[PDB]
Amino acid sequence: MREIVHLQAGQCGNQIGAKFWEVISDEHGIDPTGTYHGDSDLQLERINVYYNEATGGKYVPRAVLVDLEPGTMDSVRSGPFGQIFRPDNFVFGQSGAGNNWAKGHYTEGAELVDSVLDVVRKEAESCDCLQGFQLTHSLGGGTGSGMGTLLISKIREEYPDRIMNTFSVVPSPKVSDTVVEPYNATLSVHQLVENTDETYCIDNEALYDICFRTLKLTTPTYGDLNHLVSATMSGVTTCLRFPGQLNADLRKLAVNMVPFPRLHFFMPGFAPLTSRGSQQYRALTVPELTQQMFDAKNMMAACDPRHGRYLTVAAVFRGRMSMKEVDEQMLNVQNKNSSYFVEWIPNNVKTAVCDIPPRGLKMSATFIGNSTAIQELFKRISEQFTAMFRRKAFLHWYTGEGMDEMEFTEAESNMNDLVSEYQQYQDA
Amino acid sequence: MREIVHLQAGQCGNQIGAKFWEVISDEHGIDPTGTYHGDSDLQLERINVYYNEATGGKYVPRAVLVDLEPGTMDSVRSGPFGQIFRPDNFVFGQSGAGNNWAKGHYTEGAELVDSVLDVVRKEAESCDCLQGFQLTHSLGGGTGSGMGTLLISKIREEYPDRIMNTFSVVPSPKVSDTVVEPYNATLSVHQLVENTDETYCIDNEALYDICFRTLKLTTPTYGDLNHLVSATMSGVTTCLRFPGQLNADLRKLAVNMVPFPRLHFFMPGFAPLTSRGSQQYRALTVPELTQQMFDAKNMMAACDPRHGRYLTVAAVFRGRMSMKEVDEQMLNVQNKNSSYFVEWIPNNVKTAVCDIPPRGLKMSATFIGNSTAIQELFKRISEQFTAMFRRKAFLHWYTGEGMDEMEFTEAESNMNDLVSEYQQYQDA
Amino acid sequence: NMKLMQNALQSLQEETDKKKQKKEDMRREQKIYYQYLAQRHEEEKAQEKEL
Amino acid sequence: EKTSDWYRVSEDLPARFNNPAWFRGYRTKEPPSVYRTSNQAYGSRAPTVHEMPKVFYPNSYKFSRQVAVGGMFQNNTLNVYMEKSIVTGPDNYITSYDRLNFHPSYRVCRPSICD
Amino acid sequence: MRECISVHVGQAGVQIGNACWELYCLEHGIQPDGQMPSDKTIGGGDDSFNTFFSETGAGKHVPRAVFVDLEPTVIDEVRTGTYRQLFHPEQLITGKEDAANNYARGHYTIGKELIDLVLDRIRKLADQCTGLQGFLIFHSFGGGTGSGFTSLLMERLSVDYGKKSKLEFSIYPAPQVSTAVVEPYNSILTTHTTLEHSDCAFMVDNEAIYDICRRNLDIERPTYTNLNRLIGQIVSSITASLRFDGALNVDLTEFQTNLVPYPRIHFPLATYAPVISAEKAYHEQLSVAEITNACFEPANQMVKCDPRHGKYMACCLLYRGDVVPKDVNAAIATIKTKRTIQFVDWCPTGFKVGINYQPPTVVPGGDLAKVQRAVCMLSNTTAIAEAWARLDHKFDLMYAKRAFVHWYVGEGMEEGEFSEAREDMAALEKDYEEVGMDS
Amino acid sequence: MRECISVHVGQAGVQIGNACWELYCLEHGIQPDGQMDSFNTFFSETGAGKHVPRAVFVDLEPTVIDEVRTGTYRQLFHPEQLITGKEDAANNYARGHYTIGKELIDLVLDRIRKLADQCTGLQGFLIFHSFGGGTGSGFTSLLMERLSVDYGKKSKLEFSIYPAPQVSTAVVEPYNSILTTHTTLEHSDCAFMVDNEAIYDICRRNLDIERPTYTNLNRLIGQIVSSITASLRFDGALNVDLTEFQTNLVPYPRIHFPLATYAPVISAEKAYHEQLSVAEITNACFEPANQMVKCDPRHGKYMACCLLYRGDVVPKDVNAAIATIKTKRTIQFVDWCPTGFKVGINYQPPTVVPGGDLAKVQRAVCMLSNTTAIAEAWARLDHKFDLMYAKRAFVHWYVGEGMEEGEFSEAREDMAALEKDYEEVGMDS
Ligand SMILES: Nc1nc2c(ncn2[C@@H]2O[C@H](COP(=O)(O)OP(=O)(O)OP(=O)(O)O)[C@@H](O)[C@H]2O)c(=O)[nH]1
Ligand SMILES: Nc1nc2c(ncn2[C@@H]2O[C@H](COP(=O)(O)OP(=O)(O)OP(=O)(O)O)[C@@H](O)[C@H]2O)c(=O)[nH]1
Ligand SMILES: Nc1nc2c(ncn2[C@@H]2O[C@H](COP(=O)(O)OP(=O)(O)O)[C@@H](O)[C@H]2O)c(=O)[nH]1
Ligand SMILES: Nc1nc2c(ncn2[C@@H]2O[C@H](COP(=O)(O)OP(=O)(O)O)[C@@H](O)[C@H]2O)c(=O)[nH]1
Ligand SMILES: [Mg+2]
Ligand SMILES: [Mg+2]
Repeated sequence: MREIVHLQAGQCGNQIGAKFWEVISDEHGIDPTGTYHGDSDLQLERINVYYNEATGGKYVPRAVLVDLEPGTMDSVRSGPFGQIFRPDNFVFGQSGAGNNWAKGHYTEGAELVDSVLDVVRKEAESCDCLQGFQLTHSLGGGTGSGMGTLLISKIREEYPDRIMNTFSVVPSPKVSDTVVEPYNATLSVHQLVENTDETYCIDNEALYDICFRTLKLTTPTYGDLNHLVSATMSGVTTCLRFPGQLNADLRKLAVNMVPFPRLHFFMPGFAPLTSRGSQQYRALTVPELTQQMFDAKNMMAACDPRHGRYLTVAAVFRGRMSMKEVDEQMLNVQNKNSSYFVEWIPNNVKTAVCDIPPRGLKMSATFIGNSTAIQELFKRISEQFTAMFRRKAFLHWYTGEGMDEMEFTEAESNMNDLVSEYQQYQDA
Repeated sequence: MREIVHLQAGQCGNQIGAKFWEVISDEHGIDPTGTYHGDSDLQLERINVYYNEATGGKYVPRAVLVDLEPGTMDSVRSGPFGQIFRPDNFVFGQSGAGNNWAKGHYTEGAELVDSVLDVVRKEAESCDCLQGFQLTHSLGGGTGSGMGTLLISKIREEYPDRIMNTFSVVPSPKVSDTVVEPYNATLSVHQLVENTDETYCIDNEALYDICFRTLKLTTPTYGDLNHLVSATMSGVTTCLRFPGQLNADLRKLAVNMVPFPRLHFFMPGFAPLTSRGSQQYRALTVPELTQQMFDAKNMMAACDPRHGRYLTVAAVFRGRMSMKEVDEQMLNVQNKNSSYFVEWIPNNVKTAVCDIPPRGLKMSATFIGNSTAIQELFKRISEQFTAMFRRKAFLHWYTGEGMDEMEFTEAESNMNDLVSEYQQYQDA
Repeated sequence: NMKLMQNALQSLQEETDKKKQKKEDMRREQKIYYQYLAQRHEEEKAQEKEL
Repeated sequence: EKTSDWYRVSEDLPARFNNPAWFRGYRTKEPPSVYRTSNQAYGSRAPTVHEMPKVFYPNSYKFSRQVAVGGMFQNNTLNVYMEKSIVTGPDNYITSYDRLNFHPSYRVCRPSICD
Repeated sequence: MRECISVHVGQAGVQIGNACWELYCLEHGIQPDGQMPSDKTIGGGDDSFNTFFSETGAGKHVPRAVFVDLEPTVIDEVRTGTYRQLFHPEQLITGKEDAANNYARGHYTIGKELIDLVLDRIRKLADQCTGLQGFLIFHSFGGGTGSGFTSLLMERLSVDYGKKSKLEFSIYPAPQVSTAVVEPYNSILTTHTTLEHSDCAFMVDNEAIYDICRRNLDIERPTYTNLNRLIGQIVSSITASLRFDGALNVDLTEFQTNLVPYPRIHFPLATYAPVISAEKAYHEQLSVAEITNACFEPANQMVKCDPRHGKYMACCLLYRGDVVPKDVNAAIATIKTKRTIQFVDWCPTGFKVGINYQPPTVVPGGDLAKVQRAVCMLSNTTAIAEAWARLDHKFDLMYAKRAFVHWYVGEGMEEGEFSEAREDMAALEKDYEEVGMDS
Repeated sequence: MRECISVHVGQAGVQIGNACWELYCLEHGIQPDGQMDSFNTFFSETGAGKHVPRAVFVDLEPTVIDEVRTGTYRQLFHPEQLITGKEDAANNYARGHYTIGKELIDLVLDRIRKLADQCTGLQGFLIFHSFGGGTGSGFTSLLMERLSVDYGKKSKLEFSIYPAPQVSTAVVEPYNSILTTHTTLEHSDCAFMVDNEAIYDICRRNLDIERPTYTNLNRLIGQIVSSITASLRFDGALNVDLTEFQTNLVPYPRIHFPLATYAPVISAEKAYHEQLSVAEITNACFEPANQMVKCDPRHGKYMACCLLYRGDVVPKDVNAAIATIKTKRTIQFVDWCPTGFKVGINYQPPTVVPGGDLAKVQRAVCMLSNTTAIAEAWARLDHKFDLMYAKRAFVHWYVGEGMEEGEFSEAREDMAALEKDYEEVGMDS
């Protein structure tokens, strides 16, 4: 009865989320026409966490896809699994954001936010009990970061006790692809620290080093980097849909993880990621899966967490495994390494197991780490914002429609403390 | 149960290292794809020491191959057996080594020391216990010296208890393969004394000695020179690996040989060697085997054993053989001459006899011998190095690398005391 | 685990087939286009002489 | 005269770019005269099989028009929603309020309203 | 839906529009007489011509363009040339007697009789179609109607439309290569409207195109047809992300905010990198990382100013063809590695990247080659400040002896407008100074 | 990883980059069309299976470009590397460096900056020019001056033709061949000298071909430059490179002067006899009475000896033949090098070229020794610069564009100090 709603935001979220429904529907066994043709029997037993019913026994996914340009909605509808979405559930404006966070927060997107919520109140009416919403956006552009934030602060106010979850493409340090990035990213963390229950840091530079050094690909396009994120969003909530031993839902992973209510910026990673030459050479055992979770390469955020202590650590294993090999292997991390762990929590590890593996693997995991190294990309974003704002480099494109300048030095007030809050909890 | 991780570096380290795990897998009986090809079940007991059980009946090298130059990687993958090797265990650099220790140890060792050490810490952490360790590398060439001896010190901080060891190659002291190799080899063994626990050194002058006058086999290549080592350096770890009557570890032979843990310089060589013309004339008895390690007709390394006394000797064996004429042969070589043996300490030997011989040979053996003859090759180096340090020519390469002229004089006094240490242990 | 192994090798075969196809057909089409250049060049030279 | 014969193609290219002989509107290669003006050199030759585009990625808009005809969705309905139940049963129906609404198990000792 | 309107002014701008509308017609399937040539053959997935054409009732596509001239002879080659059956005959607006190298004629006394026509014909075009990304006009500095009527068109078109974007394309005089003695008097005095009333004003010199042809290509003696074909491949690369979809696409709004720091620094450059003779394209590679290192070479710029003297404020990169996104990010960090390529102290990000799947098309009879890859590098640079330093010196040297003034002052122009233009460009030589030093 | 990107400067440089690239392009299977990964050392790749050798054909005389291009190998050496000047420099360091040399740096910057992107890891630069000609002494000089500022520590070795003391081709050539090496001791790593009199000596008495052209002397340099950089390209018994002997043959940053000698110079009348043993071919290296610089070593210092080998090589006879060199004392003993050798072994035997000059060869060895014999035979050119700088000859064409008379004695004191330090190195250590 515990079901969720999958909002998609911006143009980066529509590459993530359109690949998200080609992974879930692979798992639940749905054709592109929307009719069940699957193998096993408990596979559609919990189909109602995500999907919905229609006439004649056809299943439609539930979502709402927003954009400020109409080009992406035609691209999603012409996708491989693009037939199953309802045509009422697409909402889109007519004039693009133009990489302007202020246009996508005040003048170009606020006409649309009164029409997305009419879709959302129609999908949240149909529930038995909502577990929480879900959003996918990008912290680099205009229409993912502005209006995708304006969805959050209005959904949270009118659904206050649901477990809001997000997935964020944090901008890169220096290998970047927009001139006006730090105005776009520092103005979004100001409204993302106080309105989200969990938020994930997805570097686009740690998502290339995976695709060179542990997968050894040749031409890593965007078609598979959407897939690496879309295996983690399936991996966190496998405990929600499928049975097992020591299940842990979308909410019970939040309670164990965030010790103080401003420190909810995580860093994920997926455990068996093996090069296709070395598929013959990996050994399927539980300890070999664990050394990939805590390896510094499979961190998928922008900072190496050996520069500090983990605060709390998750591990959502999937498959068939003895749960003695689960609870012993996490202990051997906390004793071999001791200085890299916070010592006023006597056990830093939450575990979970479910019995239904991903399609085509024996077992898989999903690492979640609330490391204290995440202050580092908060300094590098803030240092590239206090150099622009010394002499007002690009400011007149944002100021001219109604944003005064004091909402920019208010942002670093709500940003330079959050650099410090990781430092006081770094030690003693 | 006991496991072994392997670190391996450079070009000459790879060519010795590609042959080693080719002839490791002969007695383990491993497919050139990697699956089981055991002919008996006593040959499949502690194959887990070197191989991880990859699934399918598969087995992989627990071995890390690094190189800073990809132009000698193809000499390894295109070998007769080079399909076992895992591609994640390959990591390759873009900048050339430059046939230099200082470039390879300070400059280009700096970038990739964390990349190798995190992978080696990845593979060694999954051990229930690491029994022994090795490295195959050279001293006459750059990154085999540079990256070879840098990384022994970096794991030395993290893993100080487990036993590391060195299979090294002195460059040829008769005909040079780099002109100024007292700068390369002596600046790399200066790191190596406190880096490692023990040192195995074979030289090519003892290798060309055998095929000329003793084996009666003209035209040996580096595949013939790699056949007097790659069964030798698997010939000391026998009784741990294949079960025997008198089984011994790798650490415990390194425990029983000495009362004083200061010095460690060995010389490996394989015992059952006679000419293919004399293959049927000269297979008589186990006294014929013992009359090869003792005699210097077998030269193990370039140093001649007849120069000085032996503080100890050690003679391991594989295969079922007698006991009373083991007792006879250590007595009859004592009575006729006692100049090899020290006249103070009477007991020297460590006779570990196994049950399992290799295929094709019935009475196998390996000799590791401690005496004062390693002094001789360093003494003409102390006639080589002082001829070239009094003028300081090639040091103009070495000023700009990142070091001064005071590491040169200090490191030679880290060796010239050891020459004095050997010569007063030899006396009295 | 073995059926995963054959799926891996199948993807290797598909990749090398596609690479050799792209190399072969695009070099042939380049040769075709360059013969077209030679023909048009000689026609324009004859036009110059006629004028 | 058939560009899939001469060149390989992506199989979704339209027939206009497939068959180049239909572009009949271009100039007809008149032999030169002295009174040959220079601005007339623009577009003086028809395209041939070599110049047709190999691939084509145009932006269709049929779905976007046929969805955004009229107006976007907006809720103008009366407030219709059932407050659901916490327990999972089709017979057991309790909410935050009305916690005593369930089928009573048949107690033998007394009627069920007496505890 | 996502359209643009191309307004052409003057003899230089019309002969750009003879080259553009040849090249957009080749990019779609459109014949020179309209007539989408599909004949009883089914097709699905189209409408990539809404950005520059209009499908009418008979099935005949008519583009959105007005052609404005004050000269009769230039436009009447179109009315009798091959494309006569394509333009609507009201949209080839023709003047009667020309400006004859005169700002004062083209802005005060001759364009008054004609401005009532063009602003009726533009409003007919825009009311017809839904959205409007922005106009893309074409003009030239060194002539009368190219800089007079253009200075009157832009003052009137920024009032009654406003918030819809504009672009601007220019022909800028050389240091050496000039065609008129009136050239400095009107390339100084045309900046009273291309500062206030233009959102981006691109800059193209005749001299570098005269030199980029002799060095990359095996061509000598290139005429004006070969200059028009190159600038047709810029406008068909800025707007290529509107029509043909891509992995990372920039609209006309997107690169406007990533490229001009302050609202008086809207004078970017442009370069086209894989320019190569069709014999030489057989030879080299022209990779994904080859053609981005060529954008910053001083031999292959567009205005003859040394790029190794200024500091680059912003760069927008417009890639075209089969480009992968990992190879782009390998290229950019290599440029920031080299320390002779200079970026301003308050801009560590640096770049904006766009990628389209459509390959750059070929033109028949064109000396450009067929290459799978292309890029058009937009940049705002401090080195263009040193490009007015050879035009202010050619203006006050003229003005002190008062040569060639009596034509302007007799046509409704006052002498207080000459020296007012000189201070308004000597002010801008400090705006490009004051944002140059470090903090 | 193995790539020696080059650049040609000169009529001499492009004639050598014709007739050494004969053997370079017959070592691989590129017929002169440019069509069909050892090739990736030199040849780039297009998309469509076509190549460009990573080289630039810079020269200011406009004849050598057309004459090279009108050969068989027309579209092989592709025409955009072909950098042509309008008027030649004509024995003038001032023309070739200052008044015409500054004109084409903007071209050479493109054509050497774009080549760096197309290799995996760039090894270094071998460069081609000559000393008795002005534009081959000037652009090479200014090339090193700009490039070692911009890049720096990349490998830089020179190919050139040095005036042997018997015969020469220009009058005042000890001027222009002694000014241009004020930058080869600064911005480059090593230097090759090959005088053509030392090839005219050998091309009669080791191949029985009287009357040899310079295009026949352009192929024994090919039979050097094959085995020198060919060890990079093919996995031998020990895969040796050129940064290797960049380190190994340089004891001081002043004395980088190796001596090149290749073993198989035998006729088809002589090929009925040589057994191609390692002993006889290493004798054909280390008996310098028949080698490629005309200086007898019997007053020189026998320091550093790199020996490269191609073909049917056995290490036991290599280590017997280098030991055989160490037996006899007529090659004597330098003090501070006890052994000072290098063995390099490569498994592609060299290619016999049609239109070539000798018969079937199985075995190859080439030697580069550092020896002070030609360092003390530098004194002949050093002493006979003075006999023409006693009387102020030819200076007027030089001095007009920037060869002022101070530099003419600056180079003199700079290069007298070089001999004064040669004498102290030749004083026993
Ligand atoms: N790049 C480029 N510039 C051109 C071209 N044709 C003309 N020009 C430029 O146009 C300038 C002349 O200005 P115009 O716009 O033609 O002014 P005009 O039409 O002569 O003015 P009137 O004679 O009064 O009609 C010359 O200086 C050229 O630089 C062309 O085809 N390409
Ligand atoms: N061995 C050999 N020597 C050459 C070759 N080409 C030119 N030379 C030598 O070069 C010397 C003069 O030629 P260059 O050095 O090119 O002088 P140049 O012709 O003035 O040079 P540029 O003016 O730059 O073209 C003569 O001594 C020749 O011996 C060649 O192909 N092989
Ligand atoms: N991970 C991922 N990132 C993408 C993809 N497509 C675009 N991006 C990122 O999105 C950022 C810019 O996004 P943008 O298009 O401006 O998002 P928008 O503002 O919502 O339109 C860039 O940093 C890209 O790295 C994708 O398919 N996957
Ligand atoms: N026994 C043996 N010696 C080798 C092998 N490869 C190289 N060597 C020796 O390594 C020494 C120097 O070789 P070099 O290539 O310069 O060392 P590297 O650069 O570290 O690989 C020489 O004495 C060679 O005899 C091999 O496969 N086996
Ligand atoms: Mg005009
Ligand atoms: Mg010349």
